[PDB]
Amino acid sequence: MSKVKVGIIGGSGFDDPNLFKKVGVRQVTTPFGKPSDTLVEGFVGDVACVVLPRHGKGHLIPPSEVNYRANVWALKDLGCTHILATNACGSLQEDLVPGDFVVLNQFMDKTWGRENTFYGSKPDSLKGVLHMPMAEPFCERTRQILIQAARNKSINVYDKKTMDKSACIHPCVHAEGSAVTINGPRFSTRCESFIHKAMGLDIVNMTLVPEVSLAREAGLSYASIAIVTDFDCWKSEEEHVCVDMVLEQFRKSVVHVREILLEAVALIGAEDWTKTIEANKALVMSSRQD
Amino acid sequence: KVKVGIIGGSGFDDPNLFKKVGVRQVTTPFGKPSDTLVEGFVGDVACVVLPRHGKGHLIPPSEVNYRANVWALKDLGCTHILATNACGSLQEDLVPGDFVVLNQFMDKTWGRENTFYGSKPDSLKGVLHMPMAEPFCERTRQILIQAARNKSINVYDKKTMDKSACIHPCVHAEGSAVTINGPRFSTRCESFIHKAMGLDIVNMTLVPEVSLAREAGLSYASIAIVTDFDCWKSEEEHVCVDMVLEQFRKSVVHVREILLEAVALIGAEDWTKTIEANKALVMSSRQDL
Amino acid sequence: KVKVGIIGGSGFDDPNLFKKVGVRQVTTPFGKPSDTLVEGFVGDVACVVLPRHGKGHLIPPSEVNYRANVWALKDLGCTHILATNACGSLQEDLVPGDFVVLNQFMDKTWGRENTFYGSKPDSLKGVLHMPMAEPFCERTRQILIQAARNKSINVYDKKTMDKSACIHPCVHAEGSAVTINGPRFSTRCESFIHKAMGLDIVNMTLVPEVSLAREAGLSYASIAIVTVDMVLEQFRKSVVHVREILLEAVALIGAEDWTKTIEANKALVMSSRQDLL
Ligand SMILES: Nc1ncnc2[nH]cnc12
Ligand SMILES: Nc1ncnc2[nH]cnc12
Repeated sequence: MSKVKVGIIGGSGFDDPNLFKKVGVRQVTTPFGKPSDTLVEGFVGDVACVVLPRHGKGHLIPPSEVNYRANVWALKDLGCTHILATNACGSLQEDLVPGDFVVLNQFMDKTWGRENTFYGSKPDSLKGVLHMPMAEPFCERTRQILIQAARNKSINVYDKKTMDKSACIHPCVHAEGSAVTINGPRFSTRCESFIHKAMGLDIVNMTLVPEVSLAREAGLSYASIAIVTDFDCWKSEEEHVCVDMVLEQFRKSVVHVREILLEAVALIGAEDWTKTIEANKALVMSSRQD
Repeated sequence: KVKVGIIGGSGFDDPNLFKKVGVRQVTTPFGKPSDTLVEGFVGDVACVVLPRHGKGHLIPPSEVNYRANVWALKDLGCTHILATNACGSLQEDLVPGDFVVLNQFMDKTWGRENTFYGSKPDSLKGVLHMPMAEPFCERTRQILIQAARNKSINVYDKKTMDKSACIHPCVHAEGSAVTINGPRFSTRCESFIHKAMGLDIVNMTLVPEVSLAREAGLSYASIAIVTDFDCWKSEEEHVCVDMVLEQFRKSVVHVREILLEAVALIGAEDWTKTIEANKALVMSSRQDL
Repeated sequence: KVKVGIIGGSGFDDPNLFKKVGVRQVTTPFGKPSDTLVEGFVGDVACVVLPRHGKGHLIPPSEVNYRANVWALKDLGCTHILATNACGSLQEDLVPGDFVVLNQFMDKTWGRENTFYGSKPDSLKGVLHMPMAEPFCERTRQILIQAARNKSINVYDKKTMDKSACIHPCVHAEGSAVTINGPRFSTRCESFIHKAMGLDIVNMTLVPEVSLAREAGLSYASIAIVTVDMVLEQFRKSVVHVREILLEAVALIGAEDWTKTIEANKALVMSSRQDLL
């Protein structure tokens, strides 16, 4: 007890997943404030796991007002070594269809006003200046776990660099992808959606950043599964994103999301992470510029 | 019945549109509006006028209380908001003296309060995710364009008309705006990049005003006033405040004409269904419910 | 005459540019500066030094009080600010050990106090919309470039020289920076997009320092340093070159008359006051 342990952050359409029988419910505080909700601990098989809804169980907290620092820190505090996160998103690409999933490997950040670092010279932060490399922002091993889990659960995986497009059979998990994270709470204009598309981005979401950055700052291995619920608004009027559209597609996909997450947890449990964890901690220390 | 709010930007902080009924100070749950409001009538149509920046222009674009301004107009019972925004052209065919009835934007503002809803005490309870694919009221945009036609001002529609048929000064029937935070103008580097993205104009005051109007269930449309070519051309043509004001002055008369004709045209129609649909859109965007 | 302020970024957290003469710990209407300002002379030219990040580099780019730093310099009587910035390259021709006298930027910062003027209780009353088409002081840029030449450092200008003249290490005579908020570095995706926009370098501290300098009626120019043990040593060498360039630059500034330019800097601030219409 207790390394390794998997934190799971649930977004839209995934506010109150019943992933396992609750063992403990933790009301915690962090040096950066309260988490979105109480943290629920238990087991998937023999693997310690902790579940946390990003927006509160009642989804009363908008993406821009989520205390990403407290959520990640609380997970760290409870002994998590990994975080798996879900993120509802819209597709900016023809090959990414509602019902698909994307194991993101890249992002472009257009958020603001969100506390995005544990470190600084304000009293509300830890002392120091952390300049973390983010060139490939996710934990690669954990990404591959998510993909291998999809395969273990007989869900199609599409890998651009190894398969031709005819092998892109829906619904499928895309083995790579880039996300633009917008601040919200409004969805994009068509003008924004076309610009994002022209930039080469795969999907658009509101919740990926700064969660992914803070996980790394926290010395944790993080990976996102993005649930494609819509085509944003670059296609026809009938295909223009709204809350109803996002929710309806998510409820159709939740079963697969649950399956991937539970299998991913087991697979993380079947491996040693001593060196990777050590390298996570080390990357943090080497990143100190103070 | 219909009641039209008019929000006035740079070069239009004393619109003097009609002859005043009275001046009125209001309070909102989101703070004080930019100034008192002038209430009156255009013909038989109730109209309310609010300068965005205060009558002395002491409030910069990034510090304008757009929530309070928009909520104040809702609270006076406005069904529509017509806005003006001074802007720079990033394109050859949009020249100073022209107007643009915007249909799209790209948002580069930050630090502004851009929603009425949240989980903080200074906001309404709820998580509201408005669709914004086509962010204006289309009926109201078309009324602004018709108003221009009716006041014998040239209308240019790049969808039905060739570039050689562009006669200035003209109202462009569509256009997209990048809204920057201010208060500084753009670098040449920034202007070239916005231009490369395919944006038509640059301004500082469209967003979040347009988004809040939709959140408030109001029909909103903007007329952009081209006062300069930003800074993508030669040095003599690089935007500064004096250039902005000098051109805005020359264009104001046309701006006034369109707005007043627009107010009349809105009042001549029934908006019962549109208003219901406006209200329903808000309700359907509540994810917390 | 003139007085040259120097804002030292990474590598210049605690410089020894001249014999310390005066020490000034000030308080501005916009808060405290990053650290004490150090007074002195380069030859006959009055000079002031201030480390952007503070002596311990405790202060992250996004929490630097740029307003206080610039205002403090203005208050001490500075007419010029020369600034250094450590940066990453986005283009093949810009390599570690190179330098760039910037002439352009694209701003991606947010959350920073970026203007002296506004309606908030602690801003200067007024609305200021400064032109920023060419946001540096051009005479001052050319002084930096000349300073590089006077210290025998290669100068490369892609607009007037063949690629063959790009001999490293070199001062690139023009260049554009994207200024990101930090403190994290860019993802590959972000860098790809910035590069595709045509940006030359990426940094975290240029904006709003350059904007504020202009609002203050000061002449500002920036010398960027393009940046394991061989990288550290290279950066140590870069700092030595920049130190030399700035010293020569202060001398070169003091040798010229700046009456009209200073006047015109001041007139640009007044003509940008929209509230004074
Ligand atoms: N199109 C979209 N943009 C942003 N966040 C989203 N979440 C789901 N769909 C989205
Ligand atoms: N070029 C410009 N940029 C931003 N706001 C403006 N308002 C008028 N011209 C402008």
